[PDB]
Amino acid sequence: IMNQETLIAAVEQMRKLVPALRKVPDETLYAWVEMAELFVCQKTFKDAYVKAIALYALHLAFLDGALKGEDEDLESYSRRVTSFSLSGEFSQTFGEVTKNQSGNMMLSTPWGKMFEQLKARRRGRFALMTGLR
Amino acid sequence: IMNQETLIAAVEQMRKLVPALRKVPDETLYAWVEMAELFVCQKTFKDAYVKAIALYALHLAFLDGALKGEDEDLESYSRRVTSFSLSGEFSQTFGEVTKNQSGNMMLSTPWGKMFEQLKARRRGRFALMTGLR
Amino acid sequence: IMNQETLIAAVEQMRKLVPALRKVPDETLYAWVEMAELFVCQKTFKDAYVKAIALYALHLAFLDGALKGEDEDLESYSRRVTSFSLSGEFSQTFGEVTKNQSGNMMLSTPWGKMFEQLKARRRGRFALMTGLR
Amino acid sequence: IMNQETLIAAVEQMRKLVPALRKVPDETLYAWVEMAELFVCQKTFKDAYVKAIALYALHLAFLDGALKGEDEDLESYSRRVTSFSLSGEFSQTFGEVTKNQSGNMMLSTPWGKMFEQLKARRRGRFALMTGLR
Amino acid sequence: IMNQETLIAAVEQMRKLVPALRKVPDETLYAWVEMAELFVCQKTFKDAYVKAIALYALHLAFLDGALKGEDEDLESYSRRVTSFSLSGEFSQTFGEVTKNQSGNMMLSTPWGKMFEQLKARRRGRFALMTGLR
Amino acid sequence: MNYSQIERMARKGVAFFTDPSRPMNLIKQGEYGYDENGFEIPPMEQVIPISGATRRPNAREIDGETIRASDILGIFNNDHEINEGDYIEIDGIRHVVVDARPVQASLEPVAYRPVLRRVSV
Amino acid sequence: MNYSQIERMARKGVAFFTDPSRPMNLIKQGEYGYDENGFEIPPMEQVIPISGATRRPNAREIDGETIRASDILGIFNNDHEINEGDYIEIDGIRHVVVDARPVQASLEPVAYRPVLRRVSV
Repeated sequence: IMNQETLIAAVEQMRKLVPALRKVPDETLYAWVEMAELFVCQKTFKDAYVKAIALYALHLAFLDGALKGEDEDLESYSRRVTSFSLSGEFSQTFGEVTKNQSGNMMLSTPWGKMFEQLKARRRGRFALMTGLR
Repeated sequence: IMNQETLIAAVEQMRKLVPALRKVPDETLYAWVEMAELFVCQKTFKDAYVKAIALYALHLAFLDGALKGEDEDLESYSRRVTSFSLSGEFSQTFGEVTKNQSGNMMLSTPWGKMFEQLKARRRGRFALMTGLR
Repeated sequence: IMNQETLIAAVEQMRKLVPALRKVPDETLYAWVEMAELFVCQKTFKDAYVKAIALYALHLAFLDGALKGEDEDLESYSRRVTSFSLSGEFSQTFGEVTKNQSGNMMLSTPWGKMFEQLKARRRGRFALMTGLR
Repeated sequence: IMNQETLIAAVEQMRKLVPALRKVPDETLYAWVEMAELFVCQKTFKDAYVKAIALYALHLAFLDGALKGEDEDLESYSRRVTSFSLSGEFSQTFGEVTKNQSGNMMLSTPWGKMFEQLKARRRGRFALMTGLR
Repeated sequence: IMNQETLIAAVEQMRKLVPALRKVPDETLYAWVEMAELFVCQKTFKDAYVKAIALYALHLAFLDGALKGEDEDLESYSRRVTSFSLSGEFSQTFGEVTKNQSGNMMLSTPWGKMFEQLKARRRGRFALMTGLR
Repeated sequence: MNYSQIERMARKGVAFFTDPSRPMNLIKQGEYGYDENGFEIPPMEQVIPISGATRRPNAREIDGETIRASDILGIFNNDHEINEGDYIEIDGIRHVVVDARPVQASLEPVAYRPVLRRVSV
Repeated sequence: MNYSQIERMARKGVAFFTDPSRPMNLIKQGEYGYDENGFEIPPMEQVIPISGATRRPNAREIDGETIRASDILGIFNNDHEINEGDYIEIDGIRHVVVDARPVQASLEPVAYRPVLRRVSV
């Protein structure tokens, strides 16, 4: 299991970076951090492990509205609500924030773009391999 | 599947990721997970097998709407409703959440993208082979 | 004739996977399963024959609204209803779920995509042939 | 056609697939099936001949609307109605169900696609020949 | 002159295939059949001459609304009516059934497509020629 | 323009927004006449079934006496022609056809849109 | 056309624009009857819970006497059918259902849109 104090620091950093997460129960955030631990590599950026693991967890949480409320009804995970309006009280219309152009799934949220910039600076986005003989 | 506690762990992980499944009948989730187990490889992950099963089941249950529950007619499986209004009391409009022009069938839901990333990190998305003898 | 117990298991699996089929008389489901038997190959995936035959039957049933009600009027098999509305009571607008991009007829419903994934994993989508001499 | 019980079986299969034909006069179905028999090969299938006849007849009766019954005028065979409203009582809008940009004339209805798949499985969609002597 | 009994059979087959033609006087149908006789070749498909000559006559009759009523006003043969509406009684909107993509004039009505399929099966759509020496 | 096509369209439209479980009847009482002193009743009921659609419910208010009445509007078919003084038996409740209002631009109207008020008060 | 799908859509729409913290009850007092001299009261209250949505507030003006009353409109569900003389307990305030106004094209209406006026004056 990943170190408990590091998990506490990562969750607390996530809370300070996005203040709206202060109302979410800690078990769900712990589960999201543990899931995001499977992708983040340790020895690449050992100095700043907590910041980037928090960034990647935040990117996972806000990918396509993966994180909903506890009492959120089903069937909203596959269909979105474009607009609604009451008779003579109020009306509202929504839309998508940005539009992707590369199909990388990583340049889809600001946190993912921050994580890619950090990865490119610290180690790089390259991969060169040769056989073992 | 080979035994029971892995099924329990997979269902618990799915409910932990999406709290909205705490109300779904248990047998339906059992059927969905044991049918989604057919596509995942145990030897590949061998450490996060339950996480992979949960992610693949969640992705498979949310492609175009399949886990619709009971009392939903048969026309809902062939066409989608985009608008509905009731006299001059209220109105509502729906729409698609994700565009999948790539056509991979795995980049259609966030769970599928996360599963692809996990598979790429663990083993890889390649298949290089040569003929025997 | 295909084995009776296997047909019973396939129909029951179809019922559990889509609960809305519990209200359909058994003879129509039997006819659909028997029709779908002509396409599914036996020795390819003998271990999981029932699951994939049920998947293919489900794909056939929901291809383009092939399965309608017993009392459904004619002329609706060639023309679809985009929208309707009563004077001051309600209104509704429909639409197509997804849009194909390959013309394979198999990547048109989620069940067909599941079946193609299973076929690719178990045996493969390839076909190499040579003459007999 | 060669004898009668095959005609009875074909008509029964068509009615079993689409229950809406239980009300159509029998002679019209006889004419349609005996005219659609001209395109199907008995030597090719030789085991599911009745199924192929039923599928081809169903596809041929539903291309653009041909089995319209009696009392339908002659303008209905050249133009289609897209909207109709009655004062301020109700309104309705229609539309095309399938797009067939390929232009095969067989990928226009689900029955045609199923027949093509069955033919490909049984014999194949190829025609490779060489000159005699 | 083409054989009288064959003409009677062709007209009667046209009547049974499209029941709405039962209200048309026989002289106009005779004229249309005689006109369509000039295109259909005899020795190609001598067994099924009546069916295909009826199909070709039906294709000619419904090409672009060539066959109108006896009292239909002029100026409607060059201009079509898209829509009409009375003040507060009813309204209607029309449209074209399908859209051509090849400019063959034969893949424009379902009957023409049936005739092309029959011609391709019975003889073929090919034409190979060489000089006479 | 052809009115038979309009008739078919109206019939299908009426058959669309209808429920085949609401009991609806129709009364055509008629052929009255007084005696040599003035005592006689019309001996005709002529109850026949009918189906259709209803819309726009409305409530009746007279004096604040809490009578709790209601009236609606309906859409029907061309057969069994409606008149200006007929009764409609909607779900066991009688209504009087105050207005016929055929949707007419020709003879033999394609459909009717009567206005119904609850009988008595 | 299918009315069950319309029922599901209406139920979800009503459940959308609703707040699950407003106490709403419903009263179905009935089965009255007078004594052999004319002294008796209806011994029924039949209070049951209910939920829904409200819209279009309106104020009551009678004579300039500063009574400060108000009345609203509501949208409700199909269960616990509303009648023409029932009471609605909205946030501890009684309203009388003057008009039922079901959204009906078939039997067993999918929803109701009653018109409520504050009780007393």
